[PDB]
Amino acid sequence: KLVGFRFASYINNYMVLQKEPAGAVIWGYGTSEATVTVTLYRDQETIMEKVTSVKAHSNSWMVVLDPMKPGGPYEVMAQQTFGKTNFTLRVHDVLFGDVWLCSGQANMQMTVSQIFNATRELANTAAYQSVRIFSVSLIQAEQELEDLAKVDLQWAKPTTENLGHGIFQYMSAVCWLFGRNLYDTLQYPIGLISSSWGGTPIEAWSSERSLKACGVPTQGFTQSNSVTGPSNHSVLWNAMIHPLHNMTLKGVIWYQGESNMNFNRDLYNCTFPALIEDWRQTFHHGSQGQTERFFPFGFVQLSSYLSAPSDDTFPQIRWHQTADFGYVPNLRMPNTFMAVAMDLCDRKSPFGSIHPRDKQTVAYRLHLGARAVAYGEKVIFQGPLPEKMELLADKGLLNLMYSQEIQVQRQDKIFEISCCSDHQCKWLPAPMDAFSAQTLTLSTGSCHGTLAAVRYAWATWPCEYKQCPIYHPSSTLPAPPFIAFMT
Ligand SMILES: *[C@@H]1O[C@H](CO)[C@@H](O[C@@H]2O[C@H](CO)[C@@H](O)[C@H](O)[C@H]2NC(C)=O)[C@H](O)[C@H]1NC(C)=O
Ligand SMILES: *[C@@H]1O[C@H](CO)[C@@H](O[C@@H]2O[C@H](CO)[C@@H](O)[C@H](O)[C@H]2NC(C)=O)[C@H](O)[C@H]1NC(C)=O
Ligand SMILES: *[C@@H]1O[C@H](CO)[C@@H](O)[C@H](O)[C@H]1NC(C)=O
Ligand SMILES: *[C@@H]1O[C@H](CO)[C@@H](O)[C@H](O)[C@H]1NC(C)=O
Repeated sequence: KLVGFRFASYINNYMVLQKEPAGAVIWGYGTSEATVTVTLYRDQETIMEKVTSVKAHSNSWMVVLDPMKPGGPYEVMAQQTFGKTNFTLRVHDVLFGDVWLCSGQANMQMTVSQIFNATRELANTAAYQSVRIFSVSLIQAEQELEDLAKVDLQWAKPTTENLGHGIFQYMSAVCWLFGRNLYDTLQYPIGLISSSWGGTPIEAWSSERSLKACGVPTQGFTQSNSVTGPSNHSVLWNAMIHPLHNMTLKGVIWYQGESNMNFNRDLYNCTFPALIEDWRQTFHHGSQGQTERFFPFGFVQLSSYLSAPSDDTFPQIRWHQTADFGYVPNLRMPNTFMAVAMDLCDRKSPFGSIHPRDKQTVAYRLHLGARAVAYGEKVIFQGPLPEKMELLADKGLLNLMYSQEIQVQRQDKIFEISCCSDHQCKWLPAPMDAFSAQTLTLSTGSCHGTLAAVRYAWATWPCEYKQCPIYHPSSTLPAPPFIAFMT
């Protein structure tokens, strides 16, 4: 921070810069009015050169490289010329590829040394040396920071030691496994930046713009059993996300929401879509338009934990994570994709059931959505959801017609119906009565009243591991939870 001429903190040896059609932003600090020349080299050969100057009343400089085909290695040099003085900066083993930012709370923070099969996962790096990794230090700030205050893991080739460095240290398992899966598909460099902090609500990760857009109340005394990390508005946006916003990138994956179970829960269907839109706007502008204005944003629908049976804050958050549609992308969440995780539970996790150890399936399901939404591939990435319902009240039956094929295991409490009688509505279990390839028939005979709604898997812990009642027969994806109201 005392060195006058330097790169921004996202720039280092071994990094990945965003590939074509975007141009990669390179920025740093230097002496006011100095000229800065940025050169991309392949050893001694000049690939491209960009020239700029440090603005007269600020001490930063920025260039945008021409778009690059993925691959490498390259070296980036920056030279500051100021009068008769010459200072140079150099980073090597630079690759061009897709840069993904991974963020959220503790289930993004959980590292490869904490997951199932860790020994073998930590050893599987030789084929993935072009999946480069980076982890942001846990820092909060009361104002937006221009540059990261601290980096835990600077850009690196993956090794046993840095993938599994410590419990909730680095490297994020969901992030790593997502990138590894993407590398299998894309076969060009992937950069992974993890920026997460356990026990944090979405308000900490939101700029003031998205909070204002949602009418979020002014902060009071926020800390509780479920909010254990920084909870002041925007303090993690300020320090751990905003400093990256000028860096060109491909997309974001996100795993957060547990700490909103009792913190502006009823606003999460606003604050999460608003965060996505605000990060998009801010990163698009910061990167001089190079990051896509609607860059793909993927997220994990909350998994389960062993809660009180009556607690339905997690089901509410899961619904709000989809802006109350049940699926993404949707009208309020364009170019988003979701991994369902409620069936990826872990009764015996040494980190608590709130921190389940199967991150492999989470990253697999995320990478399906990325392939479809971020890369345009015709790959199934959504689980079966009803597209219409037919109530046969005289027969005591409710037909659910699904838009995909279903594989169904008998489970007479996973569906519930809202039965309104005697001036009250109660949720009653709805047994499964009959099955066809895309139609499930529920029995409603226990409802001696009017049927107002139906819901599925509306519980904090709806099933045992990979034993939810409804899956697609071959995509491996579970039916997502939902609620649907009768006309
Ligand atoms: C444990 O981790 C290892 C390493 O990732 C897995 O073995 C790899 O499995 C993939 C399939 O996902 C193969 O494509 C690779 O060739 C394997 N690599 C190595 C080095 O063996 C193994 O499948 C994992 N097992 C469990 C139960 O998670
Ligand atoms: C990172 O992006 C921000 C925008 O989000 C840049 O700030 C803008 O800079 C332009 C050009 O100097 C000004 O006209 C705008 O008023 C600035 N906007 C804001 C909101 O500050 C910022 O300069 C970028 N960082 C670097 C190093 O260039
Ligand atoms: C959060 O803001 C409150 C109220 O302004 C203040 O007491 C404190 O400085 C902040 N907390 C932390 C941990 O920074
Ligand atoms: C968010 O959910 C709450 C609680 O169900 C509801 O009252 C509100 O209308 C929802 N808002 C949006 C924008 O979906």
